[PDB]
Amino acid sequence: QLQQSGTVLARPGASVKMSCKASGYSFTRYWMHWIKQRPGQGLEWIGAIYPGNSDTSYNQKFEGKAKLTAVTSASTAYMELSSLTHEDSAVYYCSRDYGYYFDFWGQGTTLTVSSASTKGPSVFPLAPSSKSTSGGTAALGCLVKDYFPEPVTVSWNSGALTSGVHTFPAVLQSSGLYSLSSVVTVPSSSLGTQTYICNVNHKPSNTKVDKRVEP
Amino acid sequence: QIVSTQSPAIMSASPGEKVTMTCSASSSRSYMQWYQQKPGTSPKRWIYDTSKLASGVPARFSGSGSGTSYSLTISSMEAEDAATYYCHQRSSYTFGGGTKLEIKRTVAAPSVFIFPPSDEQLKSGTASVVCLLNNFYPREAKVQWKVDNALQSGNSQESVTEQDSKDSTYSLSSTLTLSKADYEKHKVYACEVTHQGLSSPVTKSFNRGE
Repeated sequence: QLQQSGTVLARPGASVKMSCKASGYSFTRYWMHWIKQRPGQGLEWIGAIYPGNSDTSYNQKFEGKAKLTAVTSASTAYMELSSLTHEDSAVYYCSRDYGYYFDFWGQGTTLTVSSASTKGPSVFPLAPSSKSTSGGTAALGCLVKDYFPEPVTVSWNSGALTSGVHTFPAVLQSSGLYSLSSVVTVPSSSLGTQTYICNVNHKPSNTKVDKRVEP
Repeated sequence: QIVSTQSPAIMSASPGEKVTMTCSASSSRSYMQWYQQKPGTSPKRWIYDTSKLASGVPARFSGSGSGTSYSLTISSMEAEDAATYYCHQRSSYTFGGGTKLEIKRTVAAPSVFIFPPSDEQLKSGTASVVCLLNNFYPREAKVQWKVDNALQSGNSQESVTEQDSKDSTYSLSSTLTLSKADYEKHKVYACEVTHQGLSSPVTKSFNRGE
């Protein structure tokens, strides 16, 4: 098990330190690797550490920037990155080097680098419009607008509704604030008898709102 | 330092088809490995030492190659195999760009819904009009907004889902954002959709008063 750290937000110029805690195997016998993944690009190798000896191998591109340490008695490899620029916004994985393949990998830590400030979302009902009657299928949704940072969690009827739900990827507007839509498809008839509520929770703001979407 | 180039970068394939993806090593390298990643998970060990499949990798996958060209072939494409495939080499620790593999299915024309601004958004002075193209294939769809039957440019954004798991269709939303002032100057808001599975483009409209 390689349990990595939480989502990390940061301003340009700053620095960040993110852990990768290991369990099971004997931490000192295996090099720990750190790979960067940035949307629209592949996987980039940053470097590795041998915690038994602390010798390290760095990719040239990250030499002045990343630093790999390992507090051996605590089974936690670390990595700080320095002078964060917009291009370090990405997902960082640590993975164990078994020898000829990376075999385990931690879930990722997302770092967002931006000058922008936390903003909770405004939630707006996208009321059962189009085909609502003459269709047999009606679509309803919530518009989760102007929030920063990612992520937001939208769910319908406290989880009691899954079928037909399409929550779309957040898009980032000119203002550097994101917005998304969660839309659900229901049979036109249900509109008179059910109540559709979407539940939006944005934790970096501690925003939890529920919205009825009535036709 | 060894640069790996993968081709194709996107590939659609019907289940039962045979796919083959390349990863070419710029400088002759001894062993090639291959990782698979599905949306929202870490890479998984798939092929290693040019052709040994790891433990779990079903019989249909197959590494092959020497020096500068390696390949991953799937014999009978299955629906569960759609993912991005990256090849990896151990001297520079480089990886190649990925080959996303999607499943081909039959053309399915979008249902288009359109939604007017809620009142709550309007009191706060902005107006977002959403147009939804629901469950379709291929992913290529073209959505044009017209306000008082005149085309709009530069003030919409769209987001597309990743291919549905049991269905294989995409969904796309396009949002037009206006100030309340601008919204109120115009009357007919229409979403025009062009897509393969449509003999003529669907338009869906609402009129601001009505």
